[PDB]
Amino acid sequence: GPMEQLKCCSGILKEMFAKKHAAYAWPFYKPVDVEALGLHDYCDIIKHPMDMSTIKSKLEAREYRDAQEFGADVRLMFSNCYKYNPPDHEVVAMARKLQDVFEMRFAKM
Ligand SMILES: O=c1cc(N2CCOCC2)oc2c(-c3ccc4c(c3)OCCO4)csc12
Repeated sequence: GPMEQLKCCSGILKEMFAKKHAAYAWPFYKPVDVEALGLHDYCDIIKHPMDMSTIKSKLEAREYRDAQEFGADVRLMFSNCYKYNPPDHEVVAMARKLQDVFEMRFAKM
């Protein structure tokens, strides 16, 4: 059922926030801050920013109908990072490490 799916989405998001993953998860906790980080082209390139705290807020107000809408936002958060940055940049490697954790749990839901 859609309800149990979304309980499971909250548990996957919860694990993404856990200390175990903080070494590569920490950039994706909060919305990207273009002023504090000096990314003047960011809102030009990324038309739909996404982050873990926003996904948690959307979850906690059921904006997600099912697991697939949740997953689309998670992948959008990773896509933005892949789209915006050189593929060799540190933050891309970190997003990849976190996505491998997400996709494993998402597949086994
Ligand atoms: O796509 C991205 C591109 C980049 N950058 C910045 C540095 O390297 C060059 C370009 O930054 C981010 C971040 C991030 C980075 C640092 C933080 C942060 C968040 O939040 C808490 C304070 O420190 C998250 S996605 C992302």
